[PDB]
Amino acid sequence: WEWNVTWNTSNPDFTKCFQNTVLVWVPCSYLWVCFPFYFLYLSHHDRGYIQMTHLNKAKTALGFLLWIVCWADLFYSFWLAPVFLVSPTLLGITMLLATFLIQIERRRGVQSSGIMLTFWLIALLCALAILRSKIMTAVFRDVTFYIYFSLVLIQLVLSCFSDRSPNPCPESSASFLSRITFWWITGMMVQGYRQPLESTDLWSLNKEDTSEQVVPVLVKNWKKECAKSPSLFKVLYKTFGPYFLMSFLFKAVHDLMMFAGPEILKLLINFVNDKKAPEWQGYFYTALLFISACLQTLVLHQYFHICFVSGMRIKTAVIGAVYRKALVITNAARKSSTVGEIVNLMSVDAQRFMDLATYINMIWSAPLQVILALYLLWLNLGPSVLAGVAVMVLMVPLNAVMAMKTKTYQVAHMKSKDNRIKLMNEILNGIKVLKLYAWELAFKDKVLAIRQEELKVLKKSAYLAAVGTFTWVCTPFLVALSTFAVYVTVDENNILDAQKAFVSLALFNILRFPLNILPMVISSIVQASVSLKRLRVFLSHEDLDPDSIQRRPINSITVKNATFTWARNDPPTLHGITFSVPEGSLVAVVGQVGCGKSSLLSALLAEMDKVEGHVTVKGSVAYVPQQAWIQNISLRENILFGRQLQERYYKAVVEACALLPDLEILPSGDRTEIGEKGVNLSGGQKQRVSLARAVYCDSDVYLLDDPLSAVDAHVGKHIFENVIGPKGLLKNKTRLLVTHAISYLPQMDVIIVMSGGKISEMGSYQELLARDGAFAEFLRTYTGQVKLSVYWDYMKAIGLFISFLSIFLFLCNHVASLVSNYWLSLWTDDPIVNGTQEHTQVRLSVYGALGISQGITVFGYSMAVSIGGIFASRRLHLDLLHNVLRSPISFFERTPSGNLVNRFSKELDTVDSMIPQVIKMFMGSLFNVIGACIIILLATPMAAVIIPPLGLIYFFVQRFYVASSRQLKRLESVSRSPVYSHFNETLLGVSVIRAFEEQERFIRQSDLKVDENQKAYYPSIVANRWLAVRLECVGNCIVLFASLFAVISRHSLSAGLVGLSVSYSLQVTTYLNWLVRMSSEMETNIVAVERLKEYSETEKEAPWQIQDMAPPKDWPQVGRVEFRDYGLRYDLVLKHINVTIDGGEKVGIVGRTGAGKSSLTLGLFRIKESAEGEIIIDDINIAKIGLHDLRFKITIIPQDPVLFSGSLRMNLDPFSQYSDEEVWTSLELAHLKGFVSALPDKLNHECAEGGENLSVGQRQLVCLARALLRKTKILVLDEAETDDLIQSTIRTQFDDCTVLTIAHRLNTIMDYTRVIVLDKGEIQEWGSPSDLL
Ligand SMILES: CC[C@]1(O)C[C@@H]2CN(CCc3c([nH]c4ccccc34)[C@@](C(=O)OC)(c3cc4c(cc3OC)N(C=O)[C@H]3[C@@](O)(C(=O)OC)[C@H](OC(C)=O)[C@]5(CC)C=CCN6CC[C@]43[C@@H]65)C2)C1
Ligand SMILES: CC[C@]1(O)C[C@@H]2CN(CCc3c([nH]c4ccccc34)[C@@](C(=O)OC)(c3cc4c(cc3OC)N(C=O)[C@H]3[C@@](O)(C(=O)OC)[C@H](OC(C)=O)[C@]5(CC)C=CCN6CC[C@]43[C@@H]65)C2)C1
Ligand SMILES: N[C@@H](CCC(=O)N[C@@H](CS)C(=O)NCC(=O)O)C(=O)O
Repeated sequence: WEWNVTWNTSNPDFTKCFQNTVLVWVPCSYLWVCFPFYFLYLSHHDRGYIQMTHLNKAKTALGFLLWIVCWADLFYSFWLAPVFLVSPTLLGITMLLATFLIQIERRRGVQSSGIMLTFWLIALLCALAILRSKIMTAVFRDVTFYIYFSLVLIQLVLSCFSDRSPNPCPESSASFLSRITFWWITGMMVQGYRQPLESTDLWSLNKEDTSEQVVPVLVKNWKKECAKSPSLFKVLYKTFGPYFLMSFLFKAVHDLMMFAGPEILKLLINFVNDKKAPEWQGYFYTALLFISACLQTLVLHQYFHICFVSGMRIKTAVIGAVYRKALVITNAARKSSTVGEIVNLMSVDAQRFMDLATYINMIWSAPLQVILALYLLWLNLGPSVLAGVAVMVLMVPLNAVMAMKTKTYQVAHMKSKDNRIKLMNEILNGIKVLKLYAWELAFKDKVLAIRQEELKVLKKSAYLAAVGTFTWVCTPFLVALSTFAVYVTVDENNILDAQKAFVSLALFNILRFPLNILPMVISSIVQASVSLKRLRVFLSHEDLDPDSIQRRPINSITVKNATFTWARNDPPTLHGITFSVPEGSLVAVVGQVGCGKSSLLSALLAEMDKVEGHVTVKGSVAYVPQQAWIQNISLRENILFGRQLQERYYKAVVEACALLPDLEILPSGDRTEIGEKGVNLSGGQKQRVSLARAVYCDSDVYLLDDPLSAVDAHVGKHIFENVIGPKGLLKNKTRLLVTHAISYLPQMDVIIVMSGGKISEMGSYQELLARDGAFAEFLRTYTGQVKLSVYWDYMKAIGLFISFLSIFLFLCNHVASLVSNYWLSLWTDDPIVNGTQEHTQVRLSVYGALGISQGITVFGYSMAVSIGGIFASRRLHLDLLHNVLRSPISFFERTPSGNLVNRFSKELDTVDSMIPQVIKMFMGSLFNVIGACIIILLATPMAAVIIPPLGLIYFFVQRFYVASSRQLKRLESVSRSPVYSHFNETLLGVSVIRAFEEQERFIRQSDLKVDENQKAYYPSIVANRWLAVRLECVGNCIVLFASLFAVISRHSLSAGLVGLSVSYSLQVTTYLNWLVRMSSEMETNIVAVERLKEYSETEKEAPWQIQDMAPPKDWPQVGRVEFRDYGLRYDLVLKHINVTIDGGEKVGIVGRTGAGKSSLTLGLFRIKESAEGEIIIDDINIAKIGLHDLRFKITIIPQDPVLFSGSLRMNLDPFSQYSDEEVWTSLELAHLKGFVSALPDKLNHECAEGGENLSVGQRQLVCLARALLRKTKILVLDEAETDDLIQSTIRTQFDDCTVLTIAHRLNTIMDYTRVIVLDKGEIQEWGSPSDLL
């Protein structure tokens, strides 16, 4: 090895000894170090054995022949040089290891072998180098090498094809090349462009990615850890750590390869410096740069794939284990953890684990990258690098402090947003009463105040985000300027050549990311630490005793000397209970409140903690809980409960529970979506469903914990007759019922009466009555791409001046960056005379000036984008609120309240906290690309020939990525919510699930939902990897072309220009993809703006204030109402209405369901526009008057009074227009002075959502107080205990005012003269009740 023939000569030939030693030791050596390690994977991971195919044999036969040929050399050598013995033997032996390896790979079922392929690629390159040398030298030993090379080439070609296998995910069947360069998802991207993607188009999860695979492994490892009485981290890295080990390896390789880049750039700069260097050296350097960049791309995205897959495995396993634990944990643990905390364990903790696994390897990669970059910068610049290190040491803690303060601001913003969302939910749930009361402006002002607090904290967060963008963008320049200034100023002979400038710039750009992610990674580790503590606490919770009850398959229920607890430390709730319930007997638990009736049924289900005794419940148990648990599935599936539908049995169960009227009122019948999310049901209906579900399940033992609490007396008696009674559906079933109603007690076979959780003289009804003891005492007790129009809409919401100022500032920022780097290039070209550079302080001053301009302009554009985002969020929230409050009631009835809430929640978030940062990221990911391309084209104009082709590539790739990514993302977005929702359901009805033994069915359902979520999430991240690989190699193909054109025209190019072009190309690589990912984020984020502005063109209500035809104060002077040919369409509910209500004349409206009674009040308040009608109050038409005016001059007491959160005074007078004396007088006149004076907060009593603290009677009297305080001449009443009080109060002082009354009860309407009867909208009778009869 000497430099004359290998590097100095125009023919780069390797020496003969080098050829025969190192070029042969490289490939053989690769297989020798990998072979042992590869058994780990081959053994731990198995997939069967592949059959005998021609391909596998072809490879094995060529491996045999190749070994022979290599040993044939040893034979000829045996037939002087020491290398002519060891090298052929070694090659033969490693070849024998290669053929054995494909053999064992066949045995272990691997279709594509990364090792064999790479190994053959390295062998091929080594053979190619020797081949070229041997063909340039020119029989004896050469022909053996030609045979070796041809066989190696054919072996390499064979190794690319995938062998036979031993809507699935194509990742498995994918070849090694298809796996490293993600190609099995190309079909998904093309399909997503051509057709919309649905959940039916998504591939089935990998068998190792499925919940049924990952969750049991974690559960087993947790069981092992808990048996060794517990570290959840130990379990986590014992279960997923093995798989994550490869990411660590890939992470290291990427770090080394990414530092190779600046070294090769240094070599290229040195090559351009000397004009006597052979050109092949420059082509070798650019090939090395291209190869290292492409390798770094591959290993990096393989590392990312491993990290993301491991994060999935962790999230799925954690979710499954949490679900199973919740299915097994005891009542004390559930009481400790509430409900939202457990769902938080299922959502935020598992998501934190996944997001952490994405970047946790940085906790070591970032320090190692920093150390390596600092050492290379030292090698370049001496001790002058300490200035840049000092700048970094200043900036990184600054970034951490700003991140902590941003977290504080986000906590405050979340609190204020939750307040706003609560207020908006109460506004939407009660918008009818708001519009009827003309209260839209007051609640608008309330929401605006909450949003003002939210916008203040958002503005502070925006200031912080702008400073953070400034620091992140301008820290590389600060480091470069500090190190360059110190370098040139400490020593006059410190020459700043291109080698010491642009290589150092590349090193600073390498340093930029790790420094910025290290604080974030440490914060993520701390958050994952607290989340891991929460998960470990939940998974260490006490498990319920499964055998607490004997659960004997088919004296039916046996309890002897059994005492139960609700907690180990807590005293017993049921002391010394004994009773035997025979098969097919009706037993009623009897007691007072807090006696221990429900505790008995909980104890029979192994929900109580049994401190002593023996319970032997025989056969299946159907539990009807006191608090009805309703699944969000349809009512039919609620009753079925995952059971085969039997039409006769179902249709016998539904009416026996008297569920037929409930089915009739509900829109879709039994297919209606009952539950919290769907249609809400009354308590009695929920008890009916629960009882119907229990009856359909057809158990032998029934535990009915007060099934008839909320059903009415007639409905309850009917239910008992057809279901629970001896002549009902459950005649032969053992029914244990908890009741406090005597009506059905004589029909009960056995009455278990207890007191204070103790058995107290149980027996039959007649015998217990005869005994005259405790029972007698008890009885005596009583699509396409988002349009540019919405981008322009967001730009206008920001403000055209702010948006265009930010665009100008960003353009100035990158112009300054480009000019600063060009100035550095000119600086590096400064000649050396007398050992120094003449122009240093001028160059340094201009570099610093350009950097200061860049910094102030970066701060400027970050400020402009951040502030414009605040402005846009304010404008969009105001417009959305105004449009919502102006839209008619029909709009709220039509549109589900879910999407209306999803406009003020999430969508505002996307607009205010996400869109500005995505805009900032896109601007950079775009102008970094533009500046790099401009620099490359200006330095090497010929590089314009590769801009079109690669650009075309970019186009197509971007297209497919975008056209699929959003779809995948939206699929992911629709899959995450059900899982937690399901968990919530499982947390609410865990007692029901345990009693019905449906734990496995719900575990499978949770596995399904998670698997659907992961089936949406996996294609998304693999899409990210696909886009990256393609466009990063595209950017790396440019790096190649930029360096190649630099070496082609090196004689007319300076070293500074070459270094500049190559450095800028090195980074355009890390951005062409981020440019697309950010374009996709823009497309998927601007839709939020589109959904915010969608109620802007819908039909709105008539103007609230006309101000041209406004009425005079006291417009209803007497309140003379006249319906002149009124017609209202909800075809016409109201028709031919010609009635006249005189001023101060009491008038009521009677009619059956389906008449226009209520719709008539909607006519008075103009809720629905008059299809044909001229309602006139006194001498003024209603339709001409603005809405607010009439809504203020007419008052209405609706069916269910809606009390809004806040003080009582804000309920009575939201505008605070009426004085305190008027409020006090009205409250006293409303029979409420005694109660209202009782609250410690006086008039400022904080009533919760809907006035839950207040009683129904009180809320009704508060609504009456509102109407009384209004002091208007026209009042409407909507009637459904306190009825005597509200009726007397409406009859007390409102005799002066004209009162319309719609009552479903004839008793009250009889008092009012002039009754109007509505048959089907027509006026059936118009006269006084005396003329009625
Ligand atoms: C409110 C502060 C905030 O939270 C910080 C910051 C940005 N957040 C929004 C959240 C977010 C981040 N990534 C995302 C990718 C897609 C969608 C959202 C995000 C990011 C993150 O990873 O969070 C975990 C992040 C971003 C960049 C970043 C380092 C960084 O995390 C340490 N880089 C600086 O170090 C920039 C970058 O150019 C770089 O590193 O250049 C050397 C980076 O490109 C590469 C090759 O990585 C990237 C990535 C999108 C590409 C385009 C240009 N832009 C500029 C910023 C940068 C980014 C968190 C907001
Ligand atoms: C694959 C799709 C996508 O890439 C995922 C997801 C969103 N992306 C858009 C890219 C993006 C992200 N951040 C940004 C910040 C500015 C500009 C762009 C982005 C984010 C990211 O940082 O990527 C690296 C991200 C976002 C949120 C997120 C977790 C998350 O990534 C870990 N949340 C969970 O923590 C949400 C959040 O509300 C929350 O805490 O919810 C309980 C979160 O609030 C906090 C305190 O963090 C935040 C952050 C801005 C606040 C406002 C409301 N929104 C809702 C989503 C959330 C975010 C990437 C699209
Ligand atoms: N050079 C960086 C590259 C990491 C990188 O690409 N940056 C972020 C993006 S901010 C990332 O990890 N991307 C993951 C993704 O594709 O979501 C390293 O040291 O790994």
